[PDB]
Amino acid sequence: VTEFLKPRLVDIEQVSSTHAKVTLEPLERGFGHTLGNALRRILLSSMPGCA
Amino acid sequence: RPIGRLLVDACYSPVERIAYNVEAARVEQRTDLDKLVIEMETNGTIDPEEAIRRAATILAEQLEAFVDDPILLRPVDDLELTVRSANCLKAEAIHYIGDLVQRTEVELLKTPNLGKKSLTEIKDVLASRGLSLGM
Amino acid sequence: ATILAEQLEAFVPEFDPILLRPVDDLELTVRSANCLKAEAIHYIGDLVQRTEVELLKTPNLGKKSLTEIKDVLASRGLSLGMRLENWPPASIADE
Amino acid sequence: MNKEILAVVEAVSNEKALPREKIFEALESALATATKKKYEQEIDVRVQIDRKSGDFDTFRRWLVVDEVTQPTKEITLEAARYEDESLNLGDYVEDQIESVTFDRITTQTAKQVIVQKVREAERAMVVDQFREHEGEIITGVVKKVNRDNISLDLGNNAEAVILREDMLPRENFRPGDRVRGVLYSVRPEARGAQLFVTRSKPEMLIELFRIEVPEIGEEVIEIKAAARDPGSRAKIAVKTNDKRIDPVGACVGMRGARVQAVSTELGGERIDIVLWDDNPAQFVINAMAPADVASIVVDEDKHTMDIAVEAGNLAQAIGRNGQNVRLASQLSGWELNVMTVDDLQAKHQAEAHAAIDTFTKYLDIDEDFATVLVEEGFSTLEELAYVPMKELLEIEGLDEPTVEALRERAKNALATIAQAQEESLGDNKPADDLLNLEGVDRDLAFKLAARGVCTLEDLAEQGIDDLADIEGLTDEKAGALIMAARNICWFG
Repeated sequence: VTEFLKPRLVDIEQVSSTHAKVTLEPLERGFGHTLGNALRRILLSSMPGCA
Repeated sequence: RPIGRLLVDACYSPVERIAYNVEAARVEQRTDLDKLVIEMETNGTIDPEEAIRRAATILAEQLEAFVDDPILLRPVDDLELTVRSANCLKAEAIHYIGDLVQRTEVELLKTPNLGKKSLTEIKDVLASRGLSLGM
Repeated sequence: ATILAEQLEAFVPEFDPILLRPVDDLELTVRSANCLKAEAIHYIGDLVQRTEVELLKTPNLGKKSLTEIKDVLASRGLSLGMRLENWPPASIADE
Repeated sequence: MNKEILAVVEAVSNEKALPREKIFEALESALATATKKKYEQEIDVRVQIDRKSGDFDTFRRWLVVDEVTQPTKEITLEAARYEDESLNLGDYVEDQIESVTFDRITTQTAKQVIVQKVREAERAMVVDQFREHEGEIITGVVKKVNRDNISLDLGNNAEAVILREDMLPRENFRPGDRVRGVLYSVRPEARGAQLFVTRSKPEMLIELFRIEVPEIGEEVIEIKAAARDPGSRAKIAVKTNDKRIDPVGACVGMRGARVQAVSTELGGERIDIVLWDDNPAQFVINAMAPADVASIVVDEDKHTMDIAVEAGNLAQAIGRNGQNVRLASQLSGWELNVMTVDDLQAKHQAEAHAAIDTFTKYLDIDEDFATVLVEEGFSTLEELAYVPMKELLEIEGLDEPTVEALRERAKNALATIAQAQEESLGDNKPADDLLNLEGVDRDLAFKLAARGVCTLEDLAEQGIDDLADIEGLTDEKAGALIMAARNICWFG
């Protein structure tokens, strides 16, 4: 009952340079949005750095 | 299976309404901190701390994924291997390039009449065709 | 993913019990159950000790009822003619 | 209906020369299988066909067994004997069951089982009657050409296969072409081709000569050996017991007509026909044709022959890519070394000098006495150690005391060489390194070291094929020892 479809990055089609395109499958009928939204909101601000 | 059973639909779902309300934090002297207050709505079958614990376990299990060809159908003889390497592979019933590519380097070293030199030859030839051992 | 995972680490002697059961629990035909009761076979552990040749001597036990008993015992991983040392356990000798 | 069963049994019995009983047993099995498929449960079923009416009764069969594993198809002997006391282990208990209506489904199943029974009866008896063809040159029509094999139709639903290795290198067959070949193997496999046909092996040459040369079919001329490079060149060795018949002339025929017919069937393969001799040296001279042999030296211990030829004939004696010497060696069974008369003399002088050096070094004799031993035919320390004392006493200037001393020195030299081999590996190298490999006894370590495998690294570098000739070492035991050696040397 706690067994889901554990996913994986099937490919990293890094298009050209300083640009990647990472596809992850398979997730549940609803987990693509929650992982996309979690990673999108964290990368946007939380991720530190210098400028 | 008999005619006397009756099948109802199955809504295996204990919760009804989950509402979070973020708000400012003042307990810590440090400002720009937040409090997450989640009002759930259970039907009594699930403890709330058990619900938030299973939800965090499911999400951290989901982030475990990234946290800390017509050539295969060809016979092995078409690889231009040394007469020794080809005869050693045939002795292990490896007939096709697709069979060879599935074997690991550690498995090929167990085969009879298979030296370190013949293993290097097989790798160099597979690499020339864009193939690697252990696919 | 490392940041989001670090933000969640504060959350995350009778033969057997089956031998002690009555023969009626084997879902046998009313004929097979009544034939076994007539020979004072009450428990599954008593039935498992009897040989196929002994069960065929029981009055009114047919070849069909013997096949039913074998198929049912086989469904539970039991066979006719197993010797249980120390059967019946002293817990059953007082009923 | 009734009389129709008898008419079908009679028609099939007469047309396929098959026992009526075998057809009925198979129809019973077919109907039992068709019945089993109509039930949702796995049942056992026996069908019995009445041999006079063609009527059939179907049972729920219950294989009488001692221990019941399948209660749906098996019954205990005690339970079977409750119904009929005459039943034994392996008999069937029946149960009144409705016989399957003979629809076109059962009809199709019955037809398939009859066809399969005919393959195992009519076609099997046809193959038995064609015992000659199973071995001689069968003729087939090419049904299908694949990359790796050719499927031939022989008629009567018999299919044969020619494998890629069994074809001549320049043959191109099309569907509908007629092909001859020798049936060299019949395999009773449950799937695949059962009949294997060759055009490349030597048997194809032998049987073509049997058909083209009546004197071979009449057993007047015997083919003793055949060596073949398929689609390029062959050699055959022929003998006759009739002194009035030239066996080579008979196989060649008038102006070569017979040998040219065989050559044409083999795609223009060149065939040399040689006289078989009971003397190996004379037979090898004949096998080397068309090259003239100047001298032969025979080494019986190595099973080798050195063939001297004139310098002008060397290229002909070897042939294109060594084809002539290889075919002669395969035909004689001897390893054949082809060299010039000058090279043979230089080889013999080098061997004589090496024997003289060996005898001078190990026997503590002068070069003059070592030369006499080599001139009398002694080349090894083993010959001097083990040869009968009478042969050594026939040498001019040897007395019984000197022969005894020479033999004692030869035995002591062999023992010193054997001990120096055992010390080079087996007292230090193969007594610690090669011995470490779990399973190596001291005898096996010395056998390995006699092949130059002195260390555990040398053993890790071997193949199973390099060790296969060591007495007491099986391929499995060789493989285990090489893997143990590799685990220590490469993964320790």
